[PDB]
Amino acid sequence: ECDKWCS
Amino acid sequence: RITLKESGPPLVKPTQTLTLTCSFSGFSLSDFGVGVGWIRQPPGKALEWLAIIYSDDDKRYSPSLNTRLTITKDTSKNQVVLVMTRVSPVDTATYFCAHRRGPTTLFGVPIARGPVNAMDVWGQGITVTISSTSTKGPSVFPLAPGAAAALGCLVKDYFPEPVTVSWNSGALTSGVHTFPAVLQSSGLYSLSSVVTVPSSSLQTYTCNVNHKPSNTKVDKRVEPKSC
Amino acid sequence: ALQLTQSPSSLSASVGDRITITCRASQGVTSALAWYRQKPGSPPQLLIYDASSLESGVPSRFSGSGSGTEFTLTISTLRPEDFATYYCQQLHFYPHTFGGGTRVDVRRTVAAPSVFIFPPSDEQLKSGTASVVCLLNNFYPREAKVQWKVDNALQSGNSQESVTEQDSKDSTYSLSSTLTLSKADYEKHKVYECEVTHQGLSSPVTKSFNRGEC
Repeated sequence: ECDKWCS
Repeated sequence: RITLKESGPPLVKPTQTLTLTCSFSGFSLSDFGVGVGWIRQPPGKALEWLAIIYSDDDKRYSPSLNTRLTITKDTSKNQVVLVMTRVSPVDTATYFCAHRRGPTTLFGVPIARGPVNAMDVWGQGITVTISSTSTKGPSVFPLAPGAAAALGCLVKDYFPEPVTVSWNSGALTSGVHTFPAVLQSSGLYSLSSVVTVPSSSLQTYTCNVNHKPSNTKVDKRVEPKSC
Repeated sequence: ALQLTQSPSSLSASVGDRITITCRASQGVTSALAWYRQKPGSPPQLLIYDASSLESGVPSRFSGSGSGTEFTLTISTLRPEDFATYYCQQLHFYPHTFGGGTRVDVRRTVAAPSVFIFPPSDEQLKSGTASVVCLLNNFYPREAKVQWKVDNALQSGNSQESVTEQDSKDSTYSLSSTLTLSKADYEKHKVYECEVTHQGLSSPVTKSFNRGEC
């Protein structure tokens, strides 16, 4: 899944 | 100044549980978006990511090791603990913990996330060996033969590291190559130490081997066989 | 999962050169990529974060560029402390992958290894084990391939090797490979051979002996 700081 | 340091057992036996502690200073795991991760490095191999934990307590693990890892934090003690269960020999590696910055804030408002893209400060690393071996001294055997000749000593089946080898009580240094030990499937180490000399010097050659852990010193004179 | 491939895996250079290491990702990682330099015996040190930002306190000769799936680190004027292994790390997707690393070592003229094969000592044999060691001495570049053959059978899974660190005077490497067999198996064969492939050798060189021959 995407890293914590995605979006 | 941020500093981190790993601590735990240097030796662990297969099937056992390994608990590693990262104690740090210079930041708090209560600071905004900060993370502390763990990375390992088997001897001679590449870095391998293991897990990370953030100050808001989100945790993430390597999918390959997920079932054996638990990471936790103790904010008031400035420590992060990583517990690995059921270790086996392939888990022998140097284990590092590292700091990960949280986004930069301006008047407590996140304005830059670029600084989170790296683990910026690392601990020195802690070496962990997984073997069921008990302390044991090496058996030393001779290795006997541009027109250079080679000879050496095979320092076999000892535990744990390290062992020291010199030639002619320290007087022979040129042409000496003492290789890094390999951990055999048996759980014991083994290494060779060789020396190259003009095919004429065949002068005497004796390797001085010393395994402090087991109180085993051996001097083995090596020559070109054939009586 | 996501793959990060570094190129080249190994690279030779001299003080003052400009080198560039590249890292390619199997899926786009935006700008979430970091470069590190790791010297022997030390932890990795952050050079570049977020694909191109220079980490504080890191010398300006280091530079990083790229985004998406292709990144590059270039050191404009190599200094002695840069002989080391470099790694890239992706932080866009979990797990936060590392590349395989690229070793940067002191360039010197190609040198083929001097190869030697050592039979097991009678002393070891009495304990029931047989170690056959092969030595590849002072060669360059680092990559070398050792293949053990016993009575022409290709050996596999029964040898281990280790390589010294680049010599500070020679710039060459040496490699030791140990073939291990029970005394019994040892006794069931005659020709023990160590086959060596290396860039400095026109074709593979083989060093061997016949067991028990006196």
